[PDB]
Amino acid sequence: HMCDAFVGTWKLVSSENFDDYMKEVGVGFATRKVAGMAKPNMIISVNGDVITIKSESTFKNTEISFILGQEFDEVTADDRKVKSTITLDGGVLVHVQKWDGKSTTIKRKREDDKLVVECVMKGVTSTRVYERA
Ligand SMILES: C=CCn1c(-c2cccc(Cl)c2)n[nH]c1=S
Repeated sequence: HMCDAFVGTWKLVSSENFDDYMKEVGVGFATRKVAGMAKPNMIISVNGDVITIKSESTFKNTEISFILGQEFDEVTADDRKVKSTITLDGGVLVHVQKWDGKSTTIKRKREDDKLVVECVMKGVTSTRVYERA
């Protein structure tokens, strides 16, 4: 019953500072342009201890399945090969990605009827807001 409030189908409705976040991560020009246009749907489901987060967009489709606290391999939409660990901290899903000596943290939380995604790379934050589809 952990992540019940996250489960569902969500559509991107707003994004702030995402180009600067992608720059800080190392995403190249063309990917930033095309990725920045996309309006993904995020589909979150839970089956036992396994959480699945799917992103479907015109840019890329991605899918991760994981158990909280248990590291896994992830291929990001920008084609990084990262080692990811996702935990629940005070009701917030906290997703750390490690690659090439770098790290980024993505937090996902419920706020009113929205699902808010905060992506941080060093001093740079981007906020992406999703509503139920
Ligand atoms: C998962 C975190 C942010 N995100 C992305 C994303 C993440 C990394 C690189 C790229 Cl190109 C896109 N697409 N939709 C969201 S929300």
